[PDB]
Amino acid sequence: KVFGRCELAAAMKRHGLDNYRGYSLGNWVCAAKFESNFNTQATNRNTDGSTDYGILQINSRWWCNDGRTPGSRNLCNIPCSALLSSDITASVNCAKKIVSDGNGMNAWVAWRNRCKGTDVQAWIRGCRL
Ligand SMILES: [Cl-]
Ligand SMILES: [Cl-]
Ligand SMILES: [Cl-]
Ligand SMILES: [Cl-]
Ligand SMILES: [Cl-]
Ligand SMILES: [Cl-]
Ligand SMILES: [Cl-]
Ligand code: NA
Repeated sequence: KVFGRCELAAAMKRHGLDNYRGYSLGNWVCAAKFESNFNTQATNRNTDGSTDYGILQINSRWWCNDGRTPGSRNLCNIPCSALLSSDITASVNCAKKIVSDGNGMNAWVAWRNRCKGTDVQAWIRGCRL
């Protein structure tokens, strides 16, 4: 599924991400825009052989099982395919674990390089929330 900006803001708000670990909803929408262009089916292979899955590009080295990342963990206890669903529940639930892990939203490279310290409120401007 390719979400609309406001549609995804609403979905993320409903799943408890607004101000989760102190990050406002615009941070999560910005991260999704630059990681996946709001496409739940996005995948990207890493040089190390791990793969990033779904709207928040969650990596198989730590967070999900794809059966082809040797020596990896599955800290979210999910198949990585669950992260590609039109239903963002599994992505959101795993993102809450990640953002709790110690480096906050710096875990997301696109967030650090393209969202951090910008006017992220612009990402939810005009949305009925
Ligand atoms: Cl947009
Ligand atoms: Cl915001
Ligand atoms: Cl594996
Ligand atoms: Cl594990
Ligand atoms: Cl699995
Ligand atoms: Cl959803
Ligand atoms: Cl933090
Ligand atoms: Na894994």
